[PDB]
Amino acid sequence: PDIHQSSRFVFVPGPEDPGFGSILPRPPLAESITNEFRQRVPFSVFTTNPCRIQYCTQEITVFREDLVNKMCRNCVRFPSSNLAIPNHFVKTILSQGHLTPLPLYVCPVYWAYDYALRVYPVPDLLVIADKYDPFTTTNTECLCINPGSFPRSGFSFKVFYPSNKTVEDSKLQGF
Amino acid sequence: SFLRRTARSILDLPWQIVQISETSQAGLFRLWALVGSDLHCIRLSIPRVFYVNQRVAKAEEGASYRKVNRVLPRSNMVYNLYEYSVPEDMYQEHINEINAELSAPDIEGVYETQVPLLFRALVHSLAQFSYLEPGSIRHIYLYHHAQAHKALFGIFIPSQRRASVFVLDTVRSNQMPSLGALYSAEHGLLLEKVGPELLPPPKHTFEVRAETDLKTICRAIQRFLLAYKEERRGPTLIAVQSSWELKRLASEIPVLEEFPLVPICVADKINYGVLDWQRHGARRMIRHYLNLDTCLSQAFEMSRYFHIPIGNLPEDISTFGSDLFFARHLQRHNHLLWLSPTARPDLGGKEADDNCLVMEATVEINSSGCYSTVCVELDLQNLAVNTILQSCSNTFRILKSMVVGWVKEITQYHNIYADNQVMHFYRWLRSPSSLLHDPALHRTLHNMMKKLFLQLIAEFKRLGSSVIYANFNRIILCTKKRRVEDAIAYVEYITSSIHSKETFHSLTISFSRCWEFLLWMDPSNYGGIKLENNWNILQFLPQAASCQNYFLMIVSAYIVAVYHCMKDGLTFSQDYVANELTQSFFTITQKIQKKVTGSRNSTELSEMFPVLPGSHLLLNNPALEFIKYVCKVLSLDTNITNQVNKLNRDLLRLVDVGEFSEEAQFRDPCRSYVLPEVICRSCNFCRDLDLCKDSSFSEDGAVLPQWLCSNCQAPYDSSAIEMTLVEVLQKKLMAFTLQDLVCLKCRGVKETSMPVYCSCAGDFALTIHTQVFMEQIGIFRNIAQHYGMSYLLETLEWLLQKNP
Repeated sequence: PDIHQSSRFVFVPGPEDPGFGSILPRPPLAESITNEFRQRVPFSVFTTNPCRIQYCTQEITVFREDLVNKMCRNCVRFPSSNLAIPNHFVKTILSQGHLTPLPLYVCPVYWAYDYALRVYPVPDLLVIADKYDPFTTTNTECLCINPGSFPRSGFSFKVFYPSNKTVEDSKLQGF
Repeated sequence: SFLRRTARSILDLPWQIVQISETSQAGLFRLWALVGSDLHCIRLSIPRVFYVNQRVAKAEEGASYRKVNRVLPRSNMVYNLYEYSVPEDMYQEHINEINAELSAPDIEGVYETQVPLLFRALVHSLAQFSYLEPGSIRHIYLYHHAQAHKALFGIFIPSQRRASVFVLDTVRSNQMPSLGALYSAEHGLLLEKVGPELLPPPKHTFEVRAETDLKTICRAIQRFLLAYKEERRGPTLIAVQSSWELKRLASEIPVLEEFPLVPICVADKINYGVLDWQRHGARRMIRHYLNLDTCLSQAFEMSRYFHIPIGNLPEDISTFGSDLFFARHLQRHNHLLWLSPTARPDLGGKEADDNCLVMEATVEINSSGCYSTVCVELDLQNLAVNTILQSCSNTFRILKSMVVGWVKEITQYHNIYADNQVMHFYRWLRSPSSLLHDPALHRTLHNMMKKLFLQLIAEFKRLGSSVIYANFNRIILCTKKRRVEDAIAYVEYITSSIHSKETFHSLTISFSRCWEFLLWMDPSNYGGIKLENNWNILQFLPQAASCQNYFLMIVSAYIVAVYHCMKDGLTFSQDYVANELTQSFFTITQKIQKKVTGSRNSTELSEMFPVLPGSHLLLNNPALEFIKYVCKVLSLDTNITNQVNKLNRDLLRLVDVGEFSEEAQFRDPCRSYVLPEVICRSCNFCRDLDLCKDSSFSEDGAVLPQWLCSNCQAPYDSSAIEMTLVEVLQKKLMAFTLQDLVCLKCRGVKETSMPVYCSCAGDFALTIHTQVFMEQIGIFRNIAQHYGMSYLLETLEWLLQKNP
C-alpha cells in the first residue's frame, strides 16, 4: 500500500524506446503502451525527455539523450583527460547553458521548441543520465549527477534527498 | 587442460556443436563432438579479441600489437568521416568495461573495438575438418505445439509402441485422435530414401497414456525423458521435431546433454480445433519424423561449406552462411571479422547527412494505343545475383567470388542448399534487418542493378520491338501484328541468350501469360482483350445514376470497335468511333446528368462519391467527373486528340462548365503510394506494394491476402507494415528536421546557421516543403483509417496536433 500510494513512478523515454526517434525533446511513448500501467497505478506519469521536476523548494532537470562521449570525440584541439573529464563536462554544459551544446546533425532538435532544452537560470539539480559511468559533482551551487549505466556500472543507482540537499553515492552490488 | 595430452597430432574427433556458456563463467564454453559412441564433450575457453587499438598509453597483461593488416573497420569509418586510418592494435577482452580515455598510437582517434560475438574455432590443435560426419546415432524424439485450451506434447519413437500426448483444460475428457490418427496408417516412400541416418527402421504404429495437472506435466515429462534416455545408450541428444509451443527450444526442462536444432520453423501455423488429425495430424508427426532426416541432412550439407552442422542458423535469418564465408575470405585476404549490433553498421558515430540516403528506372511507357500487338508480356527473376557477376573494393570483388562459388555449387543435376542460399542473397540484399555495413551494400546493389536493368531494357532496340512497361520483375513488350507465339519466340530467345552472354548471366527470364490486345496506363488505368477492364479511377466514380456502368460501357465499346477493325484488317477507324461517341457520349451524359441532379436524397452531390484510401479530390458534380475520366482515357489511347478535345468542348458546354477552369482539368483521383521491395518468407521473393490503390471496401477483411507476394499468393501482414510505416515517418521527419535551406533569389544553400537573410537580400526557404509532409501524412492517415492501424494513428495524431 505505502509505496503504491506515495511514490510517483515517472517515465522519461529516450532513443531506444518506441515512438519518436532521437529527435529532441523526446516525446512520450504511445499511450496504448501506458494506459494499463496508469489505470491501476494512478501515481505515475509518462512524459518527455528532458523533463523538469519542481519540488516545494528545489528545481531539478532530468536528461539522458547521451552526449559525454560526443563531447570527448570532437574537441577542437583536445579534450581534458583523467578523472577531471566529468568536471570539464559539467563546466561545458553549465557555461553553454543548453542541454545540447553541439550541432544539430549530431543531436537533432525540433526547431521551434529548442528553448525547452535551456539550462538558464541554472537548476538546483542537473541529472544527466548518460550511458557513461556514474558521477557526482557541483558548480555554481548546482548539484550535477549521472546515475550511469546501471547494468555495466556494478549496479550503481543513486538516491537524492532534496530537503537535506544531498545525495548518496550508492553501489548495490552488495544487495 | 585438454581432454588428452598428445593433441599435437590431433585425434580426428569432429564437433557437433560448440555451446557458448558465458552464463557459467566469463568466456567459458562446452565443445560437443563425436567418438564411435553418440557423444563426448570437453570444457574450454578462447582469447576473446578486443581490437583495443592501443598498448602504449594504456596496457594490460599482453603487448599484443601483432600482425597489423585488418584495415576494413578503418575503411567502414568513412561513414564516421576520419582520415589516414591505418589498420589495428589488439588485446583480450579482460573486463566488461572500457578504458574511457579512448585513443590509438597507430593514428590518434576513437574506435569501436568490439569484435568477438561468437567463437567459431579454437586457438590454443585444429583438424582439417573434412570428413566431419556429424550424425550421432541414437536419441529420443519429441514435439511441442499448442493452442491455449488444446495443447499437444508428443513423444513417439520407432523403438517403442508407447507414446504420450497429455495436456488439456477439458478435464472431463481426453484427446481422441491420439490413438487412431497418431497411428498414421500411412508410411511414406521417401523414408526408404532418407533412411540411413537413423539406426532403427522408421515405424508409426503407436498407443498413448495421459495426465491432467499444470503442476505435474513438466515435472513428469522431465522424469520420463531422463528415464527414457536410459533405454538407449545413456548420453544422447533429444531430437525435437518442432518447438512451436511456448518457444520450448530454450524454455524446456534441462536436457542433461545437447538440445540440437532439429526443430522446424513455424510453417504449419495450426491454431484450429485439434480433433482433425486423421492423416493430416499424422503427417504433422510422421513426415516431421522424416524431417528429422531432412533438417539434419540439410544442416550437415551446409556444414560441408561452413563447418557448423547442428547449432547452425539456417531456416532463421540464415545470414551466417554468407556472413561467415565472407568473414573467412576476409581472413584469407585479411580484412576483418565482422560486428553485428541490432543496428546495421560496424562503426560508431554517424553524420546524418550520409544517412539521408536511407531516409529517402521502373519506367511506365503507358502505351494505351496498341500497334505491334502480338501478346504483350515478359518476366525477369534473380536479377541481384545476376547483377554482381559483371563487377576496400576487394571486399566487393570477394562478394562476387562468394556468389560465383554458390551459383557454381548449383549442381548440373540437382541441389537444394545452393539454390535456397542463392535466393537468400536476393532477399538478404533487400532486407532492412541485415547487417555488416548493410546500407552501403544495399546501395551498391541498387546502383549496379539499375545500370544492368537499363542495359537490358535499352538493348532491345536492335530487334524490331517496343516496350510498354519495365520493372526489375515485370516487363511488357511488342514486336509484330500477327502470329503471336512465333513473333514472340525469336525476340525473347535471342534477347535472353545475348543478355546472359553480355552480362555473364541474365538467362533467368520467362514469358507466358495472355494479353492479346492491351491499352495500358498502369493498373490505375487499363483494358484489354485476351475483355478485361482494370481502371482504378473508375472506382472513384459514383454508382449513382449508373455512372461506373456507363464508363465501362463507353470504354468497352471503343475497345471492341477498334479491335474489330484490327481483326478485319488482319488508324482511320479512330475517327469513326469518335463520331459514334459524339452521338452516344452526348446521350449518356444527358441521361446521367438528368438522373443524378434529380436524385432528391443528395444532401450534397459531393457526398455522392465513394471513398478509398487514395481519395483526396473534392469531387462535386458526377457528370463532370465522368466526362473528365472518359476524355482522359480517350486522349491517351490515341494520338488523335482533336475529336477528344472537341468532345471536351462539347460536353463541358453541355454541363455549362467552362473550359480552362481548374475543375475542367483532370487530376488523378488516387494518391498512389508504394512501399518498395517488400520481402516474403513464403517464397524468398521481393516485390513493390501500393497501399492506396486497392479497393478496400471489397477486401477489408482480406486486405493482407490482397497484399500478396506476386511470386505466390501469401500475404504481407498488418503488424509489420504498420511498424514499417511508423519507421518511414520517423526517418522522413528526421530528414525534414535536418533539411537544408536555400535562398529564393540565388538558389544556393545556406552555408551557416545564424543569418536570417542570404549574402544578398533574399529570403531563405525550405528544401523539404511542409505541404509534401502534410500530403504524405494524409496518405498515411487514410491508409491507417481504412486498415485499422491504431498505433500508427497514435503517432500520426500527435504529429498532426503539434502543427499550425
